[PDB]
Amino acid sequence: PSPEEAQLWSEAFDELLASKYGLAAFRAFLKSEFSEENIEFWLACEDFKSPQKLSSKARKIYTDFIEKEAPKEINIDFQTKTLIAQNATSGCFTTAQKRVYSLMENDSYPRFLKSEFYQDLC
Amino acid sequence: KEVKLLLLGAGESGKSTIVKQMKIIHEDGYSEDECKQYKVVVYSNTIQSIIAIIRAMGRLKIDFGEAARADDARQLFVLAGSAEEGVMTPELAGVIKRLWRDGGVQACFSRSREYQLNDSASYYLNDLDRISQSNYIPTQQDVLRTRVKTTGIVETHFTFKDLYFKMFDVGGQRSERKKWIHCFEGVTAIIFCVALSDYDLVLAEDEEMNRMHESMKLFDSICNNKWFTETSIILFLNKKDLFEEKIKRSPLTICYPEYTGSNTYEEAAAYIQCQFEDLNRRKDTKEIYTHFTCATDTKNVQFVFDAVTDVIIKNN
Ligand SMILES: Nc1nc2c(ncn2[C@@H]2O[C@H](COP(=O)(O)OP(=O)(O)O)[C@@H](O)[C@H]2O)c(=O)[nH]1
Ligand code: ALF
Ligand SMILES: [Mg+2]
Repeated sequence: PSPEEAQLWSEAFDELLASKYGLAAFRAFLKSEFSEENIEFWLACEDFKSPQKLSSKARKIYTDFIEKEAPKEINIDFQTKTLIAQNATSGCFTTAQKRVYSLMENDSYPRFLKSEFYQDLC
Repeated sequence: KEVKLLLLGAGESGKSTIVKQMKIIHEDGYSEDECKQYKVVVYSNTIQSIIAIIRAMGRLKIDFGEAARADDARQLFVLAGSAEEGVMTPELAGVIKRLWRDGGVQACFSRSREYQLNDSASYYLNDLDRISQSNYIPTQQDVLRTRVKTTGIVETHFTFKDLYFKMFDVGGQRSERKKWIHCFEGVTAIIFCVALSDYDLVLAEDEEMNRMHESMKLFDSICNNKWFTETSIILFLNKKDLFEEKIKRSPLTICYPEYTGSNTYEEAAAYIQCQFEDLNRRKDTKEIYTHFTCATDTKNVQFVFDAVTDVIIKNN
């Protein structure tokens, strides 16, 4: 908190995700809106972005986030899901990461800024 | 007493727009600042819309009216990458304008059912001169028209005719529907949304599934679900306006191959209503309160909700 640091997050979304306490506040909020799989997927995409570990991590991520009826199935379209499924490479999830990033930025993130949990901190 | 209102339906059906209309009708509207915040969304919506059309042209084998648009088409993507929030430069505005007036692009626009195009594309694109101004503040209609995908579950609180309305807005995509169980307990009324105009479109998440059938199968699932027995099932057959425009051009037989009726508003709309209303199995016991709505029209939503409320008041 600060709120110097806190206040700063409403200017741009990269600030929030960049800071430790802020990222925790937002994950808390997404958990409260049952959309937490997004922040998780993005957090996974960064740890993703060895090739035996690149191969490894990819399958784990797929089962968790992309397979049909998956436990943490993220909300992307079919054109993105397939090119994801077809294409153990570094830039693999780039498109999916960007979509989920936008999903959080456009929908959840504004509401986070208007919550009292952030309005108090600030 | 308290009312637990649940807004359900397939993706892009109009749930979140109805939620905005509750803000407009029951909470003194959107402030100017609130509108300014949608400027970036209106530009994004506009830019993606034209991009969608361009992308489709190759796939569908459609050529520009004038070969000079190829420059503009490529220039669109260059400037989409640079021209970022919250300003559309004059150069981009001109590119989008030219592309939009082009006959090949228009041809492709007319075949939008073959790909995924925002409903509000032509609303924004036909209004480019106004929105492209640097001093531009979006209007409430502009806000209501914006497209932002709902993910998760979002709860709103408002008051009307001495009733504490707890409203729940959910995401409609297949991936989201697992989550719906988190707000099924103690539901007074469900407003199920069906985008009438989706009869010739296919799901963004599965392009082999006709949207209208997805909506039908979903409603059947909800309607007859034994945990909403003591629960008002209101059906909003939404997007009547886009539908009124669509039915003259695109035949309903794309959706319902058996339909021998005309392609006029009231006959088609009546047919669709039956297809949903017939899925109700407790016909003897359970009543479905259907309404033809235009979610983006405040006067309409206000009228329909006023009605909806009275149902609940009598039924509780
Ligand atoms: N013309 C028209 N557009 C609508 C109507 N209802 C919704 N829309 C638009 O359709 C898009 C999807 O609406 P939205 O509420 O976000 O869908 P949701 O996923 O069910 O919440 C938005 O761009 C809305 O502005 C309608 O009745 N008429
Ligand atoms: F069902 Al949605 F945005 F697609 F609420
Ligand atoms: Mg929505």
